[PDB]
Amino acid sequence: TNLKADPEELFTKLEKIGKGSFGEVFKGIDNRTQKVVAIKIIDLEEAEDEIEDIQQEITVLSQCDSPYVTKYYGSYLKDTKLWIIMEYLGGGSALDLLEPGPLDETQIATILREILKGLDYLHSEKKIHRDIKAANVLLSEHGEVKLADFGVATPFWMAPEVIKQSAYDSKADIWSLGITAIELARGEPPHSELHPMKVLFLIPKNNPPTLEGNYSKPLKEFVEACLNKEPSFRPTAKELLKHKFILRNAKKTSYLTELIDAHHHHH
Ligand SMILES: Cc1cccc(-c2ccc(-c3cc4cnc(NCCCN5CCOCC5)nc4n(CCCCN)c3=O)c(Cl)c2)n1
Repeated sequence: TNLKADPEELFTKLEKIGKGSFGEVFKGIDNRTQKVVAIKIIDLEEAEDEIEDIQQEITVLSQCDSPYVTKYYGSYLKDTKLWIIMEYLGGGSALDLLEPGPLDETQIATILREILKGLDYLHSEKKIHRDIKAANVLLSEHGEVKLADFGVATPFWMAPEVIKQSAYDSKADIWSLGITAIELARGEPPHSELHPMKVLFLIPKNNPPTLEGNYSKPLKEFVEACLNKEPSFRPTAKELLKHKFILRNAKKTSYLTELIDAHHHHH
C-alpha cells in the first residue's frame, strides 16, 4: 500500500455504490485518467481485529491477472483510513440484476459460464474464491462478468465440509456455484427464509438442495452435479464448462447488456 501519495488528490470520491466488507464503497474518478474506479474506504481505527483479513484479500487480488477477476489498482493510507482502489463495473452485481424479474436460461447459462471461467483461472492458480454468490459476481457496462469479494481464508452458500470445518479445497467453490445457480434461477438460495443458525445445521444434516420449478432438465442436472455432498463427486470447473446446460444455452456476454438495460429502466 502507498503511504506517501494522498488518495484524496489522486481520486475524486463520488456516490456510495455498495456496502462492502469492512467499509463503504464509492464510485470514484481517477483524476489522472478520468476513468471511473470503485473505492473502498476502511477506517483502521474502527476495524482493527480484521486488518489481517483485509491484507490477505489485497494480496490475493494483487496476484490475480484474469479478465474474469475484478482488477485491483492499489491501496493508500491516509490518516486512519485505508483506500482500496478497484476496477469499476457499471452493470452492477448479478444479484442486483435479478430485481426486475426472472432470468431466462440463456442469461443463467451465460453468467454461470463466465463464473466458471473465473473459477477455472483461480483453481489453476491454486486459489479458492470462498464466497461465490450472486452478490459477488459483477458485470461491466458491456456485459463482461467478473468475480469480486473473495471470502476470508452468512451460511447459505457454504459447502457442508466448510461448515463442518473439514479440510476443504476448490470443490467448495463448486458447491457454492451450485447454490448460485439456484439463486440465479429462483432469486434466492435454498433456506433463504430460515434463521442462519438453523441453516448452519441443515446444510450438513440434509440431503443437498435441488432446483425446484419448471426449469430445463440440463439446468437441474447442472445444479445436481455441483451440489453433491461428497466433494470428490463434484465436477471441476473445467469439466462444467463442457456441461450440456452451458453448451446448449450460453451465448455472447454482450447480450447481457439487455439485462443491464432492464435494471436501468426498472429504476
Ligand atoms: C477487504 C477488501 C480487500 C481488498 C479489496 C476489497 C474490495 C472488494 C470489493 C470492491 C468492490 C468493487 C466494485 C466494483 N464495481 C462495483 N460496481 C457496482 C455498481 C452498482 N451500480 C448501482 C447503480 O446502478 C448502476 C450499478 N461495485 C463494487 N463494489 C460494490 C459491490 C460489492 C458487491 N459484493 C465493491 O465492493 C472493492 Cl472497491 C474492494 N476489499
